[PDB]
Amino acid sequence: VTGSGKKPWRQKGTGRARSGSIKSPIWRSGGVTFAARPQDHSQKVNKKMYRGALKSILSELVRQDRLIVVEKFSVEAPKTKLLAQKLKDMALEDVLIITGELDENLFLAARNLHKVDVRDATGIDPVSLIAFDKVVMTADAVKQVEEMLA
Amino acid sequence: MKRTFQPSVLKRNRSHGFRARMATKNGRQVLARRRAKGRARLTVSK
Amino acid sequence: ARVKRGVIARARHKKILKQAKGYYGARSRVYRVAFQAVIKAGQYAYRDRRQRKRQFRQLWIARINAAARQNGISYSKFINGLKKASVEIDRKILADIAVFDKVAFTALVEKAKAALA
Amino acid sequence: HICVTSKWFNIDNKIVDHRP
RNA sequence: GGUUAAGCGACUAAGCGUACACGGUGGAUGCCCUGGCAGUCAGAGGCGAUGAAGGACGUGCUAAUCUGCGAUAAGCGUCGGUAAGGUGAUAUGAACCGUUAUAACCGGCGAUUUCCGAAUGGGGAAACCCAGUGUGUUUCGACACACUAUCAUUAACUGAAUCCAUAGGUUAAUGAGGCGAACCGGGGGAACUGAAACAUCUAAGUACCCCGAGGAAAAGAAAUCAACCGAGAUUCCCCCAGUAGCGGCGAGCGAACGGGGAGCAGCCCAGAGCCUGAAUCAGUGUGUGUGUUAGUGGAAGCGUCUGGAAAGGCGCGCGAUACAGGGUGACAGCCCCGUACACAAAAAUGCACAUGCUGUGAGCUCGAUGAGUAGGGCGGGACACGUGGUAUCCUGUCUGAAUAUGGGGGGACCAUCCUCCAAGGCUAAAUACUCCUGACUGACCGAUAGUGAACCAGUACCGUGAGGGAAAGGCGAAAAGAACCCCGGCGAGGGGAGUGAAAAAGAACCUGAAACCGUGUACGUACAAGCAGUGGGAGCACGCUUAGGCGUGUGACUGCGUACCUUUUGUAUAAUGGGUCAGCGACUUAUAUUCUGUAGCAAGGUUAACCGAAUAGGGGAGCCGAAGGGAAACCGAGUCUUAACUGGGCGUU
RNA sequence: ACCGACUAAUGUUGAAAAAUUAGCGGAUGACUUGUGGCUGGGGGUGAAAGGCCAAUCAAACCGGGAGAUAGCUGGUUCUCCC
RNA sequence: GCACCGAAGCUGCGGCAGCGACGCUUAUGCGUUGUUGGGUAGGGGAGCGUUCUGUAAGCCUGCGAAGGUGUGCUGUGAGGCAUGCUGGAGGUAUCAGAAGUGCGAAUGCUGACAUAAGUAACGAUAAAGCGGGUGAAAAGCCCGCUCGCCGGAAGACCAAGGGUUCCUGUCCAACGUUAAUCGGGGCAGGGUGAGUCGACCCCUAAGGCGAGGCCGAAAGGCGUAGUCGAUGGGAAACAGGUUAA
RNA sequence: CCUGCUUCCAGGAAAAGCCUCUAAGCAUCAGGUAACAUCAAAUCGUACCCCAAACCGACACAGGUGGUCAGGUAGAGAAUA
RNA sequence: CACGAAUGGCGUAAUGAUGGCCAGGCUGUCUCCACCCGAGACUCAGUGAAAUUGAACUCGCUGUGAAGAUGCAGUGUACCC
Ligand SMILES: N[C@@H](Cc1c[nH]c2ccccc12)C(=O)O
Ligand SMILES: N[C@@H](Cc1c[nH]c2ccccc12)C(=O)O
Ligand SMILES: [Mg+2]
Ligand SMILES: [Mg+2]
Ligand SMILES: [Mg+2]
Ligand SMILES: [Mg+2]
Ligand SMILES: [Mg+2]
Ligand SMILES: [Mg+2]
Ligand SMILES: [Mg+2]
Ligand SMILES: [Mg+2]
Ligand SMILES: [Mg+2]
Ligand SMILES: [Mg+2]
Ligand SMILES: [Mg+2]
Ligand SMILES: [Mg+2]
Ligand SMILES: [Mg+2]
Ligand SMILES: [Mg+2]
Ligand SMILES: [Mg+2]
Ligand SMILES: [Mg+2]
Ligand SMILES: [Mg+2]
Ligand SMILES: [Mg+2]
Ligand SMILES: [Mg+2]
Ligand SMILES: [Mg+2]
Ligand SMILES: [Mg+2]
Ligand SMILES: [Mg+2]
Ligand SMILES: [Mg+2]
Ligand SMILES: [Mg+2]
Ligand SMILES: [Mg+2]
Ligand SMILES: [Mg+2]
Ligand SMILES: [Mg+2]
Ligand SMILES: [Mg+2]
Ligand SMILES: [Mg+2]
Ligand SMILES: [Mg+2]
Ligand SMILES: [Mg+2]
Ligand SMILES: [Mg+2]
Ligand SMILES: [Mg+2]
Ligand SMILES: [Mg+2]
Ligand SMILES: [Mg+2]
Ligand SMILES: [Mg+2]
Ligand SMILES: [Mg+2]
Ligand SMILES: [Mg+2]
Ligand SMILES: [Mg+2]
Ligand SMILES: [Mg+2]
Ligand SMILES: [Mg+2]
Ligand SMILES: [Mg+2]
Ligand SMILES: [Mg+2]
Ligand SMILES: [Mg+2]
Ligand SMILES: [Mg+2]
Ligand SMILES: [Mg+2]
Ligand SMILES: [Mg+2]
Ligand SMILES: [Mg+2]
Ligand SMILES: [Mg+2]
Ligand SMILES: [Mg+2]
Ligand SMILES: [Mg+2]
Ligand SMILES: [Mg+2]
Ligand SMILES: [Mg+2]
Repeated sequence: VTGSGKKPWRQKGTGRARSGSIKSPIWRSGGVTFAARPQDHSQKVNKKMYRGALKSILSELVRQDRLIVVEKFSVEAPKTKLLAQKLKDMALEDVLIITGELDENLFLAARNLHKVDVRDATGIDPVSLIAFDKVVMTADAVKQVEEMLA
Repeated sequence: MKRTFQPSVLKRNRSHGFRARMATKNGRQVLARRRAKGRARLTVSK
Repeated sequence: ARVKRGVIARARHKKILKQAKGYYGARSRVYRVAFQAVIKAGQYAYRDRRQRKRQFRQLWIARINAAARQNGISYSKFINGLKKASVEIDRKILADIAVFDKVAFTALVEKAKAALA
Repeated sequence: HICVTSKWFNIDNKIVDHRP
């Protein structure tokens, strides 16, 4: 805190409480006993535990058939409205859609649809699998994941 | 009774004025600190 | 995450002052003073829940006694009678009947006297 | 107000030695 | 019924208490955020005698202050960009200026740029006094302007004691000087403290003073490690390991070998001959490309309900490579500004290349190979290493080699072996930092918080001075900021009126708590003694209920009853602390280690840095465990002890 | 006059962080006074009291090391169960 | 010797919780039933609420969010839910997650407000009285007549220091220890005229600075030539008048 | 008048302006002296308080603040009334 | 107990807001206090502080008690301000 380190007033004599530094947490302006610092909240998560979780997650998405796997999935042009329709026809609003190799148009559509995202095979993270109401995934991606998790 | 401040500008300037301040490496550091502090009166002169 | 505090604080405080309603001067105005007043009131109560049962019993026993004497017999003898009056058990409060039904009482006195004969 | 200058002494001063 | 007598007896409230209602005071709470805080990614890393940082005084249609600016003074020119509105803010008004391109506004480059300040013509109490010399006047005096500091280098001219020659002196050309957040190298260098005292030791080469420099600094091309196998400059990261060691063997301090990663780069001088300006580097002009300093275009919403107001609800459409964000009378993809996306530079510039000009050397042959040095003596200092058996490095002091058949090192020291070439230099990257520019982010704060400063704050104020250093945010959607009338002193303040959704939002203005102070009503209170309540409890006022010893308020009378904290063997204590309220105010964070829980896997478990398609995947360098015993060599389900165990110690489940 | 400060009372939340009133000492001297100068912190100055060095002195003040250290005193905030 | 009073002990009725067992019945909970439940330092267990992230482009909310103030209900408690009034724009279940997470004390910090109390006091015991003006109001201002006080000052001119306090109009909220028509207070306007007074200037004392120079780890120290520095030296105007100043 | 005069020891600034002297230097010149005439003298300060209500004392504070002037009656008097 | 000769011995005129003792004068210093004149204190009007303060419905006595009680026991006394 900004101030000098001068003792505010005599130890003894004034009828006053002891007082030592004008920056004392007990005093008003200036203090904070245990001021925080920038800090790192990154946890570890074992390799085998991460994989262990994805499996428990997939193997639950089927069990609620929230995972619908498809041979090929792609939109014909970089236009959101197209994708909006595909989903409409497929009976879907909230979707993860993990594509095999990922293409330009499928990504630019959905960039603006809020409840729908599209990831490549490597981009699969745990919260998302649970996040969306339905995970799509091309049968091509399935084989990728099949191995990634061993 | 006669108290401690007996004003006199000649002495004031000679002892605390700009030029006096300027005449010593530390006197200059005096200004430097006051400038960095952004003080409106570097040294109370005419 | 800095915590405002102080909305919950006056909640705690008013929670106490409300309990102090009625008390004299600072005891009902000034928290620091009220929180004490509120506690000790509690302390007496907890005590005086037990006292209540004492105070009334001796209230009852006091008036049981005059009525007994009124029918010419001390409380001592009179409870001993009813005790000995072929077992038989009956509250000292319920001797309420001493105030509201004096024949019933005298009637109880006789029954007691008989056992003592 | 302007109203803000307190140079409270030292105790005040006179007397006391209170038998030793 | 009268008279008398005895007995018992309400209504009183000067004031006080409790309760409730309505206020005052006061500014908490919540909501708010052009202010802060921490970072990421990029840019920029300097300014300055061409006069800086920072100021003084000026400057307007202008009295003050702020910003801008400098006697060309909120400005001038020019090149672009943009344009229907403009003449900075408090801040109206006046007088103006402009609308299809010389209004304003934005950017590039110019111009002007008083005085003080390194201040540099001399002086000086900063913003002032005074000069020498040059210039300057159809009114050629005195004033105005320019130049004149010092040091360094170079040249020229001059030139003593002293003749030569030097020193000295004048002029001239260049450069320096001062300021500035950190990072960096260097010269100096504390004590508190820790050791439960204190000298050695620690704190610590820290804080601080000083000098210097760069965009980074430093370091760097083995007289290095290794261990007979090999590696191959420096720097940074993870290991090795809190190990080996150091140590009043206290407190503490603490490597290296080797391994995994980031980035990788190597060259000159110690020189002459020939050939000669041939590589290259910097300074510079041009060109080009690419970033920068203004800009351009940029999709799609309506109906109705509530309301002061729609962006809200409900209905039905539409855009989306645009649902980042802000604003608008409440919450807006489609009202506005943007956003995605696609574009743009007249000029000036950062960065790359390409060349021109200057300066510079390339190349081949044959040579050369860093002495007051290495080492030693004395004294200190550095190496994790405190003199220790102490290698190694530095040097204040005195000394002092060999020179390739030579010399350094391999931790006393010697041999052998191995390995390197000191006593000259340069060198990019991985590394550090953020005064400042741009953009973006937050399980960061929200006015006692957050910067000291959300506000004209380093201000007001305090101090001779260094220096210290505050308080203080919110009317409303919009000022529509209350015309007019009345009391009053052509007052203060108030009541009407009017504006508004609201005036109880009226400027002492959102919310408006608490201490604290009043007015009103109910009940109690003037024969009564104490932590002031609690158990009982009539009466009164009020509601009830249909009564029904019921709710609320008060509380005669009455049983019991000495606050809280702390500290103590023990406190009503006449022992501490608190006048009261409100807000704030004290077991945290990081890294190690061990235990419990829990999860994964299991005789295995797990990766660190780093790579990265960046929470994935890669990376097993490494750490823990599966074997113990012994100081150790070593042995091994055993081992140590001893000549040896009937044994014994530690281990084998 | 000017320079001093021996006694007393008053004053002691003063009129005054050191004075008022009545008396008192020196008053051509080691006198007294205006202006300006020099001496700096383990240092100054001192007809010497540890006096004075800006109402501060057995080591001035301001900033820093700095959150010195405190085996001492104080305080340590919501609830329930064993 | 027999009564009886008497405790939070014993018993009775209802209730909670831990540990037991036995029976109903076991991702247990019932019903019994025996038993245990004072407590400082302190150990263990389980929880409330606050701020913030997700869940959440969800949900609540101008038909009224947060906050404030009442009221009812509810839980063992920290609390919760509902709602009237106020308020006028935000709030967030649930399950997870993270802490500036809870105040009565520290002669704690900041602000606000009490108390003593309408008490002390209103700053020299030189002293006032009356008449008349002005004014909303006159003990205090203006004018007048008395009275009293200083007169080596309590008169007059400056330096130092201040820095518009000067003069004139105007106002009385705040400042004035009361009132205030008055002021050294607010606002506005005015006012400082020099060859001769003074500064600048020439001259130097103390002392300061100091090209070169001597000295010093750096910073710097001392000092020559000089150059600065008045408290001293250096040319010259007097009597009178006039301005509200 | 008097920076005099007398006397004493503790022995009482400096420099310039002013006067005079010449050196280098100029010698008809320039300069120097006088009379009269004329021209120049800038700039900055100048209000007010100043033993105090305007300065140092936090105050309209019984304190502190250097220089200058000094009438009548009594009196030695700047005492005192 | 326990001076002593330059951390000087013994004397000493004069000087001293120096210490001790005595006397004349003098008196309100005292016996022993009375009266008076002025400034406060008191009343009215105006302005308007302070320290302290856990909370107060804040009596006496004898006793108890962390051992010296307005607050505990007992008791006496007491209309409110
Ligand atoms: N009376 C003083 C005590 C004291 C005696 N001498 C002093 C000197 C200075 C200050 C105070 C004192 C007080 O109240 O505490
Ligand atoms: N102690 C003595 C004298 C005294 C008064 N004040 C003092 C301050 C410090 C020392 C002593 C004193 C007394 O009180 O009567
Ligand atoms: Mg300090
Ligand atoms: Mg802070
Ligand atoms: Mg990983
Ligand atoms: Mg009982
Ligand atoms: Mg009355
Ligand atoms: Mg009342
Ligand atoms: Mg100059
Ligand atoms: Mg100069
Ligand atoms: Mg120690
Ligand atoms: Mg080899
Ligand atoms: Mg545009
Ligand atoms: Mg658009
Ligand atoms: Mg060599
Ligand atoms: Mg180098
Ligand atoms: Mg602040
Ligand atoms: Mg607030
Ligand atoms: Mg309001
Ligand atoms: Mg009565
Ligand atoms: Mg009483
Ligand atoms: Mg009694
Ligand atoms: Mg004790
Ligand atoms: Mg104890
Ligand atoms: Mg007790
Ligand atoms: Mg007491
Ligand atoms: Mg006490
Ligand atoms: Mg005399
Ligand atoms: Mg002093
Ligand atoms: Mg401390
Ligand atoms: Mg330290
Ligand atoms: Mg208990
Ligand atoms: Mg909230
Ligand atoms: Mg509190
Ligand atoms: Mg407590
Ligand atoms: Mg106090
Ligand atoms: Mg009183
Ligand atoms: Mg009185
Ligand atoms: Mg009085
Ligand atoms: Mg003024
Ligand atoms: Mg005037
Ligand atoms: Mg007044
Ligand atoms: Mg005035
Ligand atoms: Mg001179
Ligand atoms: Mg020099
Ligand atoms: Mg010198
Ligand atoms: Mg002079
Ligand atoms: Mg004058
Ligand atoms: Mg006055
Ligand atoms: Mg005065
Ligand atoms: Mg006199
Ligand atoms: Mg001696
Ligand atoms: Mg004497
Ligand atoms: Mg009065
Ligand atoms: Mg007593």
